[PDB]
Amino acid sequence: GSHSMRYFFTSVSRPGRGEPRFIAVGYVDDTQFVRFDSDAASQRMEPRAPWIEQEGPEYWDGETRKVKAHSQTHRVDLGTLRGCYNQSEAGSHTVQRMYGCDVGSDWRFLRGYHQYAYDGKDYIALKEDLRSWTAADMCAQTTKHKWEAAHVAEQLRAYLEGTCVEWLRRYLENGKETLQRTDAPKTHMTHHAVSDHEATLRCWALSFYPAEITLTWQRDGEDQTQDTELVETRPAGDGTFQKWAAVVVPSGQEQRYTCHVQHEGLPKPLTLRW
Amino acid sequence: MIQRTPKIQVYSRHPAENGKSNFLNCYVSGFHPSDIEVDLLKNGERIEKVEHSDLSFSKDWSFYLLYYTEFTPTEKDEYACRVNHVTLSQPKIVKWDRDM
Amino acid sequence: SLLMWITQV
Repeated sequence: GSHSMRYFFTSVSRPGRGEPRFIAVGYVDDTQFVRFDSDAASQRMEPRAPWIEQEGPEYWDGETRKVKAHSQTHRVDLGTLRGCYNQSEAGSHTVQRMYGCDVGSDWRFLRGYHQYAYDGKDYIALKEDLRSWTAADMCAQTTKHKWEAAHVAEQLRAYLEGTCVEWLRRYLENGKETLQRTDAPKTHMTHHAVSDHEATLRCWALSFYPAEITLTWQRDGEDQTQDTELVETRPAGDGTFQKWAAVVVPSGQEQRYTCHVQHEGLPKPLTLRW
Repeated sequence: MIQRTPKIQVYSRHPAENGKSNFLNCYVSGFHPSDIEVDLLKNGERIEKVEHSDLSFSKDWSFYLLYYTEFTPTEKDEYACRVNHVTLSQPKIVKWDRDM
Repeated sequence: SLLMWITQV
């Protein structure tokens, strides 16, 4: 299926004592591969996935210098955004930044990203056209013009449409045994009594990868998309994912309902009943 | 500022079977800011060998991470997860259901 | 892989 590479940056200010805690993580699809942490002992770009360890020291030295560059850019962004919004210095604040690119099944560019947030609220984001920005409040309009005067979006289109796609293709090829696998979900279903005149049926899906899965209930034979509960896909702790879906069924009619699982690791979508 | 209360899920790595070794997971996600305190409980008392994954967040700017320990599920003992956050005036506890 | 030229706010 489609693939993506995302880089996440977070610098939280420790008011008074303590320099800003800076964390930088790189992702391919759902798994992290690189990580930097100010509180870590290495002070370098540490590996987090097996396949990137093919890269030599020239890679790790160049990436480490670039992370420490982003560490200072965001250390100034904290002071710049604290003064624009006119805020106290005894209070902590959080700047977040994400840029990356998506590709389809044919590994061709789909869309790129370059977004920013202050304390978890959308600050400025690169639009779909990779040209204009999305600024809501005036402190983001100040940054919008500042990035328009410096031609930021024009300088990033080279990275988003090319450099990002090239490295993602190398990552998908060096780690094809990890990033291109499809573990089929091991499925089962349970029936627990909720009360009289009703009872629930929980459709499970375990030990699958990637996290993209579709679990819909069907009551002979239409979807019950409204009155159904669907937990967020969660990590199992061993690289796979878990998810379930449940419906409340009046007693004696559990056999009329049926669950349907759709996943990349399944040649045809499965179907289970009581 | 504008904050989100963390979402808590308590579950096991493998389907729970009494007597057989397993891993107990507590997955906190969708919160802000990132400072959070997560504990795993065995009949109330805190487990001391609590590992946790690295701090992460999705493109919606909300953080997530996973805590996990080794445990052997049984019929009598009750496990839970105590999470304390800035958005919680008092600690929030989510007990572990075997089929959830 | 990492973006070299990052711009301040």
